[PDB]
Amino acid sequence: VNALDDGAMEGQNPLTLRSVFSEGFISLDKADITHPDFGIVFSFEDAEATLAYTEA
Amino acid sequence: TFTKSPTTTRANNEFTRYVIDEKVKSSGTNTKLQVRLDLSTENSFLRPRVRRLMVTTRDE
Amino acid sequence: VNALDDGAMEGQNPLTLRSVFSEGFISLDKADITHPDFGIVFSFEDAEATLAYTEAHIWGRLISAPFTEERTIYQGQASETLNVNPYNIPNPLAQSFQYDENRTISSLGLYFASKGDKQSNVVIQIRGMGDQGYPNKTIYAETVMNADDIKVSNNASAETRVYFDDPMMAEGGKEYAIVIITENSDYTMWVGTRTKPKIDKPNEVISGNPYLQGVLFSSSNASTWTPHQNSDLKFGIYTSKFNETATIEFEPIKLILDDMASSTTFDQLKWEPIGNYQDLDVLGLARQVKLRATFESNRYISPLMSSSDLTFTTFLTELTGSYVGRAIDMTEAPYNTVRFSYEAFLPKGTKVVPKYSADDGKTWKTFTKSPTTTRANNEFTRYVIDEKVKSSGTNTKLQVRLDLSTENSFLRPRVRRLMVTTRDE
Amino acid sequence: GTAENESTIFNKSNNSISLANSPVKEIRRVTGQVLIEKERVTRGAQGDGQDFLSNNTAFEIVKVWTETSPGVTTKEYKQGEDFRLTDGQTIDWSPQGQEPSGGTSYYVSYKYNKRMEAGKDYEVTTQGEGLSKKWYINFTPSNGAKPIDQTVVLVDYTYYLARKDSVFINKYGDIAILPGEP
Amino acid sequence: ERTYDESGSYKVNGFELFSEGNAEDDDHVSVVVDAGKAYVKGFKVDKPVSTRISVPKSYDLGTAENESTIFNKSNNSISLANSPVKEIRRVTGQVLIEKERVTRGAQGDGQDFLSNNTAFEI
Amino acid sequence: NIMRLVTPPLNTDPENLQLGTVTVLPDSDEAVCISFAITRLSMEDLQKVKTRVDNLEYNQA
Repeated sequence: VNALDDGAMEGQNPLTLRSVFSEGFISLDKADITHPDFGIVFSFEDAEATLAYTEA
Repeated sequence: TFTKSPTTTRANNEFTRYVIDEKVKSSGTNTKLQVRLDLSTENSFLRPRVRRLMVTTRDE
Repeated sequence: VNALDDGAMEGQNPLTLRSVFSEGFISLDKADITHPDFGIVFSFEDAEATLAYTEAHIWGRLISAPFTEERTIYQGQASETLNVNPYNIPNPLAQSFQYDENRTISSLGLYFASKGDKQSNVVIQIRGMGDQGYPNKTIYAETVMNADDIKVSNNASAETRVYFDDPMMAEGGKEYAIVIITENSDYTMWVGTRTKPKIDKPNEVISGNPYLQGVLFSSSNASTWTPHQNSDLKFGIYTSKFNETATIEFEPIKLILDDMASSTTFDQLKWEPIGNYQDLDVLGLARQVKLRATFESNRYISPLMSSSDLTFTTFLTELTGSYVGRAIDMTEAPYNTVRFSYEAFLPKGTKVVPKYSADDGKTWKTFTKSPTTTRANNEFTRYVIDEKVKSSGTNTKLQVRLDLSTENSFLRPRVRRLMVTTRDE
Repeated sequence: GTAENESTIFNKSNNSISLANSPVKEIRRVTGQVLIEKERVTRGAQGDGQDFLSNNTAFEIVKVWTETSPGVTTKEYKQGEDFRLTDGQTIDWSPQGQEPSGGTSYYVSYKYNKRMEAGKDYEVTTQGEGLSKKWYINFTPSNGAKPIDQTVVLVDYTYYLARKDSVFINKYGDIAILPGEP
Repeated sequence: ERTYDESGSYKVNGFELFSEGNAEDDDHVSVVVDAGKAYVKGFKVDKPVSTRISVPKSYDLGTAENESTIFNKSNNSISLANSPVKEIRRVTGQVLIEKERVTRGAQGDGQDFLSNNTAFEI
Repeated sequence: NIMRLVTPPLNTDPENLQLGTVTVLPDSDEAVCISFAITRLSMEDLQKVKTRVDNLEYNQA
């Protein structure tokens, strides 16, 4: 729970909590935005993620 | 993909809490983790939402 | 201990730590301020909580004062008048300051050029200074000053004195801003501006900056502040140093022989008339007994009580009030043992009764064990209770409470660093 | 004989109310509409959830509001968009509108039918004697809960029944009695 | 004694509960307890095969009285709070009678009885 | 008691080991069965607990 509110992660060789991963949906540090399947959008005010509209 | 069905607890009028607790590996231990959620719709108006994602692992 | 420093909580369905609850007294999020018994006031500069004065006969003169004031900062140069609300006059302001050491601020000095009608009032506030050198929304002190209290003058000579119910503890090396707010568009204040002639001495001009370590600010909503680098207010901050004891004397005074025995039965060190009571009296069945009261002074004496003219009822008021924290849902973590830890400063004639509930405040229980004491500092002392609250079974709800009460107005308790943890044993 | 649902309008001018049948044995139940004012209620952790009133017979919500000091209304919630009455038991916050934060206490005012307790809410007395004797429900105690004004009060109670018998004599000279219907 | 004083009672394995609903009696629900091993009071309890047990059905009744609801002309349906309802003991409600024919008694300044004895307003 | 307020019986007899609880719905064949049996912890399990404590301490640092 405490890790859910951190929303920060170092770029090169980050120190990470052992056996924990939590996403508060407040920062792009935890997210792997460059992954091919990454397609959600963030709503930082609600701390929520969802899908945006796309054509075709 | 997890084989167990999630136990459900209601959070508010909209959101519902889904929790899975499964022994992913019968023998031995994993040493790498990457977490994922696949989101989908079948029309342009009604879309899902997620929040407060927490994953933890244990050696049992 | 880590949760003590969080000071944030969500309104709708908050994620709460299981079997943990702590209150750093830094934000209203953890407190049930709407509770009927909630009557405590926070002091965010010290991270402490205390009781504010509530009024609910003869006069009395505070002879031996409980502290002596000294004017450490004073910007005396003035040149011009600035409206307190420039950006809304038909057809707030602030001034930053800092100290190099830990000082106990007791009162403020301001200068007003003009004021409104009898009914108008001005709100005076001390707010903190954020990392980027601007005032923040946190408020450490607040008071309301009526029109009659605001003195005025055409040569910046009249000094109105502002007193707060709780003293402002200014930490060394930290900036703080005075903030002045009023809804009335007929309030003005003297300001000193560089290169402008002095009001009383037009031959002279303000050569250097008026106050170098401060800046004058202005705002149209008390949120976005426009600095005025070359200008500062004409103001004066007083700091206080408390002394060993303080004494009150009451004007001289149901038949005197019964009365004096009846009175001196009640006026004692342990009833709500706290402190070393004395008197002298006159013979021949004369009516004029004269009372005295002496008590031990400390750093947390209210300046506003010291400055105000006392009465036998405003003094000897027994203040009461309670902290009540938001109900915690321990369904997923049942417990039957509770460890209750809190630091409390208890002057003579004060009490701090811990309490808990396992039914959303329907019923309030009390611990049977006596707390083990560990001295924190010269004032505060750490009280810890570890008790198996339920002999068999497990509770599923938690709500923390602290009950504060005083014998008189001047001496009040203070609590800080409240930590409560539960277990299943 | 059993008398049920014996109805009489309660008047705030006159607390006493009379019972029709004279030889009363015991009053089974006295019920009347009562107004609770300023009932403290704690908000439940679940958002858009249900909070149970102290009395499960409630039928109307008057006012829901919060206070930080006595007599100062911080906010008044509007019924039908912020909350509704559900099952006459709970303040349901399923409507879209605003609601208090989870864990916070708020006040509630509501009307319910209270089952009056003998010697607490009312006291029973009598005036006459014999057949002309009457029984009254006074609602005398000050702290006792009184019915709302110009509302119906229902009283269930039992009473004794008279019997009339016939005397007979047969040819053998045996006097006997046949009991009649009570 | 040693076992209990060291570790107390504890389960080793098994003894899972399963509901089957076997119709041995309409007033009972069958439950199966799976085979398993445990140490109770320091004495081993090894069961090779599951054991069947039956619980009696719950028929105890809770009474709801004076359950109030404002009637509305627009919507005639009114709901009952408790779900598993068995029977409705009584339903009562204010009713207006219009144009009831009454015969004047022989006695002057007397009393004429109404058809219903629960009246409250004329 | 009503399903919202029903609870299992409270017992403190040392001679019995609790295996679980069986809830029966009001007037129905259906029943919910849950196992709450106290189970042992071997030395391997306690060593795993010790390791989890070490990881917790490390995450705290």
